[PDB]
Amino acid sequence: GDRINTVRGPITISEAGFTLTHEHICGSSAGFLRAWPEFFGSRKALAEKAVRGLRRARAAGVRTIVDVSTFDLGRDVSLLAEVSRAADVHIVAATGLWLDPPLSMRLRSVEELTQFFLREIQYGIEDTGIRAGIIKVATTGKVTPFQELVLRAAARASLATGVPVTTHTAASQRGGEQQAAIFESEGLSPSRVCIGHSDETDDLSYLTALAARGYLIGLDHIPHSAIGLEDNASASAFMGIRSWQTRALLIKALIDQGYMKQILVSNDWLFGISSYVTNFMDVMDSVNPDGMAFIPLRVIPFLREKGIPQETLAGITVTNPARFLSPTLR
Amino acid sequence: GDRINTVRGPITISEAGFTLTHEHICGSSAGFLRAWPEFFGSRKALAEKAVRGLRRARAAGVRTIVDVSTFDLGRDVSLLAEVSRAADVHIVAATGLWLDPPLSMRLRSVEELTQFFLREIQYGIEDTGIRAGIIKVATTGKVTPFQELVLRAAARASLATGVPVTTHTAASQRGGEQQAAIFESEGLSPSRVCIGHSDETDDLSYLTALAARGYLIGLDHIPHSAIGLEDNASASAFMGIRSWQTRALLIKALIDQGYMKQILVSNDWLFGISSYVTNFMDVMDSVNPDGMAFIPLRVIPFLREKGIPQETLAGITVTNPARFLSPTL
Ligand SMILES: C[As](C)(=O)[O-]
Ligand SMILES: C[As](C)(=O)[O-]
Ligand SMILES: [Zn+2]
Ligand SMILES: [Zn+2]
Ligand SMILES: [Zn+2]
Ligand SMILES: [Zn+2]
Repeated sequence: GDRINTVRGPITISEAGFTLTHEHICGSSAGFLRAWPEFFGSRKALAEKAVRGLRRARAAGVRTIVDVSTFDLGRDVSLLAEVSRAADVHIVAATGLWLDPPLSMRLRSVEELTQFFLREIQYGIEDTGIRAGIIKVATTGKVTPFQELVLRAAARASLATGVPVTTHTAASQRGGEQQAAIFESEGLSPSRVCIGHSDETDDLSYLTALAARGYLIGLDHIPHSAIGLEDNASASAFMGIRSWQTRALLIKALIDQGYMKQILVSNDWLFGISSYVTNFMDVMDSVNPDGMAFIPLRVIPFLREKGIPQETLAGITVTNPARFLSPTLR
Repeated sequence: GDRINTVRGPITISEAGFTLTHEHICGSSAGFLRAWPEFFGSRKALAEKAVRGLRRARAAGVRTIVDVSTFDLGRDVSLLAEVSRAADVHIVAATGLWLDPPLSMRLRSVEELTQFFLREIQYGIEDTGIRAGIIKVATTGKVTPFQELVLRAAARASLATGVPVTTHTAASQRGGEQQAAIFESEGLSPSRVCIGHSDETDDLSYLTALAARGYLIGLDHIPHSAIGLEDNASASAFMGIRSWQTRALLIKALIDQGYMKQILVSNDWLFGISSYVTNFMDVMDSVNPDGMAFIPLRVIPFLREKGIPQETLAGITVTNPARFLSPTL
């Protein structure tokens, strides 16, 4: 229709504006923020940092972010709603499952997972009445049996509600190809789907092929370059040796192939992280001081210097997310 | 000290009475009860089932249960408080980690885990002000490197606060021997430690040796048995095919060996479970309609028929848990 669900309620599509389609307020685990807030210093501290971060993104032109933190990424929608009001930035919340599902999720059938996702979309998250506006899923190269169940549950929940699906992929392993095959076996329209972390490869033919089938290509790891850390056993597996300009030029390459309409760009940033090593957040902030403002402050100007016109950069950052997020059954 | 943290606040040891030492209101995962309460019908239905079940247990003489649900078993201490108050049964809450820690736990140092356990003990669980009176940990046969971190954190937390440590084990793999060695390397007295699920084995030499070192022995799976349900694979992989009377006779055994002061007895029951197959709660309730009342309604009289004196049984169900739960530094 004409309305997108956010943590503050429904908004009309024209209100979304410049939208970052793959972000996080906090990368954690289910129940963790509540049970151990001092891991982040304090809940208040984490919130205040996130509010400053969003206001900084807002002053760079960002109007909406999509928080693709799932249940098992320890999504706290109450936190999302708080920081959204204070920063005057729309936040779309996610259902789905990422890569750390607990036992109570891992043992569920595709039918039960479908019910969980649908409840979070149609009824609300926890007892908050806040509804998800996107379904997030994740696979590791060769899709596992449980992951296949997740993707099919996501497909079915999308098909009943018209909300889009967005994925975590290992692009180096061409992971989107198995994701796409599963989605298509369920009769899901590719234009409901973003294949994420896609800038983690130099294989353009892989990307272009997905695009040509109608998938959105999520180029969301541009500031995850991490230059110089090939000794750090934490910042050499996580992140690599590909410059942000190298990644960003994939955006240009896809535009030149005629697939500007299939491109989504983001940062995959956050303001706290507990799912990795202690103080990884300091590592990330040191390497990307712009945080969520990296896309509008660096990547957009870079693309302009490379001769990408304003109307195209507007289509990618405003029109493309809008079309993606608006619930549609085609 | 002679006071124990419960979910309704501190009680004196005298108040605990008949204490079921290894139980669960709900077996789940972190965040799960609050994200998907309809899995249990509703949160309300779950609380009311648990109030009914505890009330029957209270009728049968139980005054206190120990809920050894950790963070990663989806312990919702607000649920525990509600059902405790409504059934007027004491509940002691747990910190620690079970076998399903998430990345945010799995990636933590022993120093960090120590601080988390201390927080739930000294400050409170989440923002509730409810403090754990016990530390629950779990290993699987061979202790994993992360599981070793958890047990050392548990020991350090215990030595700082005096609260006891209860464990989950595979008695088939004599899991308690590995746990004990880790605990003792940290300087922890065995009198601060219960080795649980010890009734899954019939190896008395394993039990008595542990007992002789001063460890508490948790014979807590007594009502678990999938006899007549052998063609249901999920039932006999979770409950086994050993009679409850056989499990119970292990209690007599340790008494006869002179070890009554080391026995703790329980049902390891619960009123909802999401951390196993769907509708498994109905299979459990089918096997044991008595729920947490199985121990005082069936087991305790069974032991008296086999000639065990009343005072010894009272020492096991009252005195031993009191001594165990009392913060002893
Ligand atoms: C929260 As992530 C680093 O798996 O996109
Ligand atoms: C939570 As259990 C059934 O492993 O004691
Ligand atoms: Zn991801
Ligand atoms: Zn992400
Ligand atoms: Zn157990
Ligand atoms: Zn248990």
